Amino acid sequence: NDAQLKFANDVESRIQRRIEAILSPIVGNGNVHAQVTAQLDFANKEQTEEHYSPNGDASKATLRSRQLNISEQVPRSTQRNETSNYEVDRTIRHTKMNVGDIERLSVAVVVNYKLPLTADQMKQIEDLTREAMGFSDKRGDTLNVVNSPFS
Amino acid sequence: NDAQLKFANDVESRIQRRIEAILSPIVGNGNVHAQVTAQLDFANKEQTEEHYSPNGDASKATLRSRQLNISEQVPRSTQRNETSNYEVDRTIRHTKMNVGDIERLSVAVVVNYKLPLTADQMKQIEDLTREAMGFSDKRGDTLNVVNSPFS
Amino acid sequence: NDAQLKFANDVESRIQRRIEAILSPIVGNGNVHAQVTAQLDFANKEQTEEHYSPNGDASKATLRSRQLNISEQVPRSTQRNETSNYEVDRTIRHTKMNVGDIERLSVAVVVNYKLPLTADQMKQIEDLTREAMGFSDKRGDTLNVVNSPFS
Amino acid sequence: NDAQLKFANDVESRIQRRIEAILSPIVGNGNVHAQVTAQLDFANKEQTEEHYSPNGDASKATLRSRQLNISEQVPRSTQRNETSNYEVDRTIRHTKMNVGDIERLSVAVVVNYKLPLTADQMKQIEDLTREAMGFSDKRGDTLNVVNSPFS
Amino acid sequence: NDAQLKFANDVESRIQRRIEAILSPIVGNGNVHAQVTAQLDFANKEQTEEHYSPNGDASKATLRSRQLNISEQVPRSTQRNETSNYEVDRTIRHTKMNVGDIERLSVAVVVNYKLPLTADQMKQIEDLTREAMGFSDKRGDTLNVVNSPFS
Repeated sequence: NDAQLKFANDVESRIQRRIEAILSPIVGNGNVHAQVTAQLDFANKEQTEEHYSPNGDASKATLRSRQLNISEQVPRSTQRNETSNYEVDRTIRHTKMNVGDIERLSVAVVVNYKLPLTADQMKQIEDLTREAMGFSDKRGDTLNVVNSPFS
Repeated sequence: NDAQLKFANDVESRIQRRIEAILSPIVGNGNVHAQVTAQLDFANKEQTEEHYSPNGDASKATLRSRQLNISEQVPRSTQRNETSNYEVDRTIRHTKMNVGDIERLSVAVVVNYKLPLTADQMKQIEDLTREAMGFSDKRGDTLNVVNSPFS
Repeated sequence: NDAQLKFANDVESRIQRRIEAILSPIVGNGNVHAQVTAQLDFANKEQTEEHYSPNGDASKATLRSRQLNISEQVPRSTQRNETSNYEVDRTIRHTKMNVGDIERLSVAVVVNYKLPLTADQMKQIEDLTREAMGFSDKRGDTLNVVNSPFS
Repeated sequence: NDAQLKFANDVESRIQRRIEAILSPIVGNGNVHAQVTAQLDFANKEQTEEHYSPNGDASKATLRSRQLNISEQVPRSTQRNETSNYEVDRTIRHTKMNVGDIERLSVAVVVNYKLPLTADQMKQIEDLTREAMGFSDKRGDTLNVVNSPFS
Repeated sequence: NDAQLKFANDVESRIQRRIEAILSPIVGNGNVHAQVTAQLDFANKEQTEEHYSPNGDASKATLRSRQLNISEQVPRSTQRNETSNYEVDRTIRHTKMNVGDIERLSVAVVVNYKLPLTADQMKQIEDLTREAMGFSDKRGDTLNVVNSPFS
């Protein structure tokens, strides 16, 4: 039950090593630190969709029987019985979702001075980090990069 | 049953080490302390949703039979029997939620003086810490950072 | 059956060590004492919700059959039988709540003099302690901090 | 359960080696770095489509029986019973999807200076990298190439 | 489960060796590099079509019985019962698709200078590579050839 903590530390070490080894070429070998807080999903979570295609349209129905009596007298006392049996296009996914996905990432990046870095270089550094995390606004990952003199 | 206390201490040690090793570059090697109080959920908690898609709309129903008699005399003594059988798109999630999530985080950060730190630096330090915890206003995590001379 | 007393003493020792090691940087190494009285819930307490989604709205019902006869003569002696069978979205949580939660916390904090401490420093010390306990007005935790010369 | 992390590191090492060994001819042996963040799908995920071809059109139906009584008196009290049985063209795919696909790729490319590289060379380098990843806007792969002097 | 990565590397090595050993005669023994990113389909995927030929046309039906009563009185109170039984031409394919097809190819080709190569030679080199991959716009294979001085 501490294996989960070891595992999340492994994931954060991977992404942290990645950001450091991708941004070390630009800023310097030791002028950058990153600590990534990965919240991981450890819920066992199956799922079983079962979709059917709507066969409401008679031009894409698929009958198997059709017993269609049409009486008609003429006091136009008509009639129209109409049985049917259809066949249905049925998809059945049976997912057994993963134990250990990343629900969300949080990355904090500090980059040393040189003199404050230029704004364009800051934008492109943010973009590199955004690609190195695997940033996904779907998961709501949040990245914060700052430049401030070290000590 | 003390394994839970050891486990929560492990989680708080991880997040505390994280905040210290992310903010140590800026403020100094020992000019920051953080103690994180993690309340963890240890309830066994399964769950079994079972959703069905509304097949009220005849254009997305999926019949399997339809026995549709329509008598009509003319004293317009009509009639319209209409049996049906449908087929339904049925999802079945079976979650077995995790034992040891973080229900909420509480972080207290103290940062040493230098002379009181500037307000902009304080904002950016708060943001770094907010990313290092994995701050989520969903869980109602609460962070409090203060700057005050040590002893 | 004394394991419960050992356990509650463990929890109070953790939170007390936490408050002491978070406020020791500010006030001094030995100018603060805290004794935390944790009332813990040791009741075995399961739970089994079982929610259903209201399928009163015909636009989100999910039929499985519908046998809908509509006779009508004209003395407008009408009729409308209307059977139905529905399918229902059914969630089933099966919680087995924890044995050893904290029902409530009570923290008493004494901080030594220096000359009485300033009021702003007192507010921020109260806030640090409030975060270090894991204060939750939901549990009705109560914190009382006082400054008064030691002996 | 760490085999997944080893596996994803393997995939990223393959694609990173590929980009480096395809762009090393142009920019130089060590004037390029690439770190590829591959998010992999590890869900067990079966699937069973079952399509039927619409036999609504009588010119492409395939009867097996047809009991077609047509009474007619002349007060033109006609009648037309018409049973049927059809046969249906039924496809049955049974996929057992892969464990370890790439849901998405993220590539960050840094290329050293020479003097900033020309824009046309930058476009063609981006295109080479786009082919070396196996870029697919279907998966939403994201590539970011930048040129900036190393250190 | 790493056998898939070894296998895809094998396929890419085959196609890369092929492009190199087909274009080496023209451009030179070492004036060309190619790295081919093959995305392979590893899904188990069966399939079972079952087609029937439409026997709607009476001139290509194939009866097995036909019980065809035709009463007729003359008040022309006619009648025409007409049973039938047909026989149907039924094809049954049972595919068990391959594990390891190439869903898509991506080829990046770099060719050294000599002075930039002529445009006609570039077109014919692109065509040779297009044949050496086994280019198929059905799979959406993508090829990108560029000429740029090496280093």
